[PDB]
Amino acid sequence: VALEAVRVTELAALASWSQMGRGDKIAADQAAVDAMRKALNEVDIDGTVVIGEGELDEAPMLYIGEKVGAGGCEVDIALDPLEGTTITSKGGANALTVLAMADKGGFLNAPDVYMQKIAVGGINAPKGIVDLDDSVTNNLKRIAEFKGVHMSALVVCTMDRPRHEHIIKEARECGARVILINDGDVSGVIATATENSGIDVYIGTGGAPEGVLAAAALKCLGGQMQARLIFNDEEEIKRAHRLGITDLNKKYDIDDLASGDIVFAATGVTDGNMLQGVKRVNSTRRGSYAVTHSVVMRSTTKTVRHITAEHSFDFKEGIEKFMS
Amino acid sequence: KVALEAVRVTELAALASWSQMGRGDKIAADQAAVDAMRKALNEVDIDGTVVIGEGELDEAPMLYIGEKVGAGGCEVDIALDPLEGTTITSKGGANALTVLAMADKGGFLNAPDVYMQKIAVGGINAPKGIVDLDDSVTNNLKRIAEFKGVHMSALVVCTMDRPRHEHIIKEARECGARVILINDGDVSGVIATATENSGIDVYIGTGGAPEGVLAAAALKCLGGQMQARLIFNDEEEIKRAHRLGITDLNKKYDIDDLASGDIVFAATGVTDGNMLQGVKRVNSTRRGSYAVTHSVVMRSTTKTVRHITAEHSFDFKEGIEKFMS
Amino acid sequence: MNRKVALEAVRVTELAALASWSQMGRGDKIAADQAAVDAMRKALNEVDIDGTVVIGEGELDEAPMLYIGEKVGAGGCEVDIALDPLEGTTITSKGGANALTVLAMADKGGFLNAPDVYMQKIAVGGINAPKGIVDLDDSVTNNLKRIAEFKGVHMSALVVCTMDRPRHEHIIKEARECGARVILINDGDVSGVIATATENSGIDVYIGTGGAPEGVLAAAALKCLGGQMQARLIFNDEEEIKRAHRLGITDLNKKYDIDDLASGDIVFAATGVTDGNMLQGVKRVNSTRRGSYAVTHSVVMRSTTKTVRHITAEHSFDFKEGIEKFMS
Amino acid sequence: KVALEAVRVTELAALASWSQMGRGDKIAADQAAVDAMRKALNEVDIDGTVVIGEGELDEAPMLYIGEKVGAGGCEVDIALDPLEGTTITSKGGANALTVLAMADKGGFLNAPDVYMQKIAVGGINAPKGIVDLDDSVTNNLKRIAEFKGVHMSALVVCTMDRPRHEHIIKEARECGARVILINDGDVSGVIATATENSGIDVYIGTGGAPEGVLAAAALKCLGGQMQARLIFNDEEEIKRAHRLGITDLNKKYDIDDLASGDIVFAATGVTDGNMLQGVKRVNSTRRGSYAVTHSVVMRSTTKTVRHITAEHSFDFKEGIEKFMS
Ligand SMILES: O=P(O)(O)OC[C@H]1O[C@](O)(CO)[C@@H](O)[C@@H]1O
Ligand SMILES: [Mn+2]
Ligand SMILES: [Mn+2]
Ligand SMILES: [Mn+2]
Ligand SMILES: [Mn+2]
Ligand SMILES: [Mn+2]
Ligand SMILES: [Mn+2]
Repeated sequence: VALEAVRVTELAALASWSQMGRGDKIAADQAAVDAMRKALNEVDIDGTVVIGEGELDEAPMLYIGEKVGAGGCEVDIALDPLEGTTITSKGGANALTVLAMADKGGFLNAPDVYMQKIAVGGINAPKGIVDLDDSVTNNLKRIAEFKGVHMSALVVCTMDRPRHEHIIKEARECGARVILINDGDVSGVIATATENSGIDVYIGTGGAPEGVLAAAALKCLGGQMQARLIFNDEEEIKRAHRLGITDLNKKYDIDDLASGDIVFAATGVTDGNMLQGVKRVNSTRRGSYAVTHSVVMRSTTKTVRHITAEHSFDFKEGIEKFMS
Repeated sequence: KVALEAVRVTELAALASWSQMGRGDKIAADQAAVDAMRKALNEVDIDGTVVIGEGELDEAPMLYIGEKVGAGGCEVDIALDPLEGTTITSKGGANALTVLAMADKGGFLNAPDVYMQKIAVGGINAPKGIVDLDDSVTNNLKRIAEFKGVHMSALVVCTMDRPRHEHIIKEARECGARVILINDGDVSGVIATATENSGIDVYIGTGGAPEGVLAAAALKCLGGQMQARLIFNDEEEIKRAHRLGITDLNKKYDIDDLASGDIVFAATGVTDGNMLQGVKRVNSTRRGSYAVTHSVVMRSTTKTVRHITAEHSFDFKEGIEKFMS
Repeated sequence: MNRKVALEAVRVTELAALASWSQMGRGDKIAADQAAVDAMRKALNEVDIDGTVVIGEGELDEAPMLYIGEKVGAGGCEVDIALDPLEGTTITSKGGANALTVLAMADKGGFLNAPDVYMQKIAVGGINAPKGIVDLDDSVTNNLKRIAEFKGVHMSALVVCTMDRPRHEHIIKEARECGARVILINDGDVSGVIATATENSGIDVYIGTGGAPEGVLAAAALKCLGGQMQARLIFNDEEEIKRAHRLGITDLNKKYDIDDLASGDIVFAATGVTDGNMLQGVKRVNSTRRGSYAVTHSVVMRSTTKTVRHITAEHSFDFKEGIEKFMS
Repeated sequence: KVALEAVRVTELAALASWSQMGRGDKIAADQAAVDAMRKALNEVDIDGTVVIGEGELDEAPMLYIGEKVGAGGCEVDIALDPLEGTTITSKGGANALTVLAMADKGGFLNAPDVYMQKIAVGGINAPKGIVDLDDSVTNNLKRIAEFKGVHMSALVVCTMDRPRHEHIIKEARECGARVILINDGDVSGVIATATENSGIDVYIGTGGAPEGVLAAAALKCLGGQMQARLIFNDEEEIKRAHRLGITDLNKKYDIDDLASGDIVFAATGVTDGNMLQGVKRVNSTRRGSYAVTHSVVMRSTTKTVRHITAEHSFDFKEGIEKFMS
């Protein structure tokens, strides 16, 4: 039941794209959530949303604990109908629609709080190539020697945020190159394991669900990632305690975020550093269509599929027919 | 419900066929693909009857006409070829494919395994009637060139390199058209007419009827026109055809008459062709060694077409024959 | 002019792009521009042209330059050469999108001689777009429905691109109120404008105000790809109108057609430094068949022959040394 | 240095050949390629001497051995094939190329047009002596399989489908290697060993000597090893080797012996093949209709490889024969 996930993320990405460049992040997310639930309920799984649009009193669709699917195997479901709602409204880089499946319990069940992350790709990388509590340069050195390149050849990716100034500055003292994304650290983490992405390491603090989703994909591509939750509120801490978290400062390896039999699928909404975005295409051959660029992958078989889909459409009509 | 899941079958049949590439052994090629395909197809959630396959249950033990396949689901008719181009693959020539098509019951033309005249052109907007087998090559190419908005000498016509086609090749060439020949693979050659950047505008030729119905099914999804006529040389062949309900022995079949209803079509390239790229061995830093497959899966109802590049893990320090069933 | 003058120009943009890339993500916009200028000036002096620079980089402290009037090659035809060693020094310094290295050539006089002022830009691609489809004096909504009708699509399918700058809030609001989609780039309106005529850029229209040398450079490409563009220089102060008058410009508010920006026999070459909406950026590749290399992606195109070439280059390098051994 | 402008010479040669693709007229294919490549070669700022071409003067009027070509520049030796695969192009088959290589004087084995034994493998790191014409096929492959880090059953060996290779095929298959056959074009077939994702690891075969030198000029830029040996069957064949200086008739040439020094290599694809995509007609509305060519150009000294996809405006309402002289 892996391949079907890609039509879910495909339809959600087409819905997001009808709202790209509209300046309305509410309407982009709403379009995506609508398309994702409609499509997800025609998938033969008994899915339980463990990461999604929020918890029930905030999100009427795709909330934590909602059961989804038409019936089938029992699966834990980690969604983000639109990763990059603000990116999409702006037309910026790195927006995605994401869907990951695991056996029940396979995903870290953590609140939607911030998370420190470090990640690197490679098939043959020892767990321990990256350590959150080590220095950037000692992390970069271990990585530069595993890859066989001078440290200054490494390209490090992080988000353009003040909280990242010390990472940016420390990696830059010993020669490494550090490129900045405005948003999209699901894409930024997975790029470390994506051919020709041009990114070797991702370092930074972003949302916790977004980190689990990326860890799911890195679990299928090969690579390492360590993560720590960060709490600001005291209801965040009570939220965590309720979920069974006793150690607020626990480090998580990539296996602690996503273990066992993982299916991951994603579709580009905009051009980013991992997937290409949805495009309008004309042709005399088949008329006009929207192209989507997707990836579905599986941790057991290590198989990765790259899917380019042609979806017929007549753009003489309003674009908002790509909403469901 | 089960469309994308069809690619995994043609992928496994193609890796199986590929391990037999250039081995000189057309039988081992065909057997590896049939085994991979039947193993993979029984593990798809359909209730499938094979209507086009490896043979009748007499001649072929596996994937025979009438065989039930699938793990359980909705009733579908199955049109398959585990390995289109067994000889191609044994030699590593162009255009070998593994093919799998599925329709509603009765969607596929039920014809005996006789020869079949084919003429195919691609284009979503091509009018039915743009090609006719009773009309001449020149007048067919004439209308096609007009429809495509090109001088007729820009048209590229594909046919097989066969003595039986010798007059096709000269007639098309008198009036300026370019005519290229493939050594085998008229499933790929017909489908190439509606494949982007194939470089092939028209297919004209005679070959197997199963191969004709499979190519018609892909063209019904990609948009295009095709006309076919069954060819009878024998009296058993004509008895054969009466019992399948055929009465007009030189009927001309349209695309709609070859494949109709809710068609899904899947193919994976075995060797490089004019429609799909073949299986290749790849090394990388990031994931080590894998085989890459290139596949296409498409659906007539939605007109959605998917191009799938798959990375299947493997260590080639072992033999290559560890991609079989 | 001749046939030597085309495909060799990509060698220039490729060496500048490699030098810029060794400075990608270092946070030093000065060092990046310096590497690009030095590499480009060294490679450009291996190109059989008696070139005169008519368009330089940006500022004299922002890096050195190939200055307006400098003479390069010195062994060939009387060529005006417009060039940007690193378009996107800030972009490159932080690894953002749309950074390019650009070289354009013309017959003497073929480029618009303007000062380095801002310029209003309106661009669309399509080789059948009739001059007149975009007019700066028309409203945004009225250019967009003129473009939607010529593209045979509903207005809400168009993608308008512009820079995330306050001076563009009005173009953004006015284009979104009648249904159009407006995407934003942080920088890079050479890439942004040329995008309108790059297959699968996803960009239908560019509308925005930016540097005038950038506009001419974009125009030289659009002239080669088929497209329309109209431009108007913009002047804030008198000490900067004087610059215009010194250069022969009398009508401060002239609208410039794409012919006026770039005319006659045009050659355009560009190489991507970072990934953008026109060109992929430089990447490190590992392989066993040829070891390690850096891959560049470039385009070179001619206005007289309409010929466009997309060039993927493999340059070997040992990534066991510093990355700083790509500078020149 | 004019090195990259080589590309447009092979591009024009290729557009002219393509206009004869699938016409069953190989002379007309060859002629169109010969004027197209001679006319545009004369715009290149070189002073070139054809050391390898489409004939001697008393056999070939144009691009004959020794002819002075160019418009003035650095003295250079010129190794041409205006169309590699004249019969291929005539029938639309795989692997037709146009080829142009430059070198400092004396850089190319000034070889007479005779048959040439060949064995070639790709890879920047292969030691000279990885392949040797006198070793057995099973011993060469074991060595290559070792160097490429795979089981010999994973290797893909290429060779022409010619009886003279009955025994190459059989011996290589007998210890498990995979052998794929091409109908023609052993320039593309040899270079393919070093082309990324070609699918071919080793070429072993006997074909024309000039085609061997052109290939080795490309392997010299991509990284590889190649042995060649001239073969003679006529006393007239041996006289041509004697006229051209050659004393040792059974010499084994190394790659450096076929091509040495500052080498530029340019090729454009005519038809799809195992090294380059062929010319295609394209219709967009953004730029109208065009022909797309696919070329590669490399230099021995810098090791830089450039892949070049070119768009050539053309009106296909007009006959296709404007892409000529
Ligand atoms: O000040 P910014 O935003 O870095 O823009 C610099 C650009 O302006 C110019 O100086 C003139 O447009 C350009 O050459 C340069 O690329
Ligand atoms: Mn989201
Ligand atoms: Mn979030
Ligand atoms: Mn078969
Ligand atoms: Mn058959
Ligand atoms: Mn600049
Ligand atoms: Mn020849």
